[PDB]
Amino acid sequence: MIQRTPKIQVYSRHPAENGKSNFLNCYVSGFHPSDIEVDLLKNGERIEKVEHSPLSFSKDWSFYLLYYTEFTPTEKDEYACRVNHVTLSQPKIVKWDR
Repeated sequence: MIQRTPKIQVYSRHPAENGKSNFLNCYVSGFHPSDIEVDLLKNGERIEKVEHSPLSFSKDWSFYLLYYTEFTPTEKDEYACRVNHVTLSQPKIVKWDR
């Protein structure tokens, strides 16, 4: 039996340009077990309406998740990924570093 804490990377698909449409990713990698919750936050509020399913796979004992949503960066909007997992004593919030 193992427990492995996820690595969490938050990044835009392309170089961010204020007012230009883009995608914000959340790659959550190398975790075990597979049960997990991953949300995108905008100004501290949970993004609810995501069109695309996440891409999920295991290799083979680690799990991987790519969660992405369309967005248009602005100067004033702050984004963060929030992850909860058994390996975390409280939810982990990782800010998008633009």
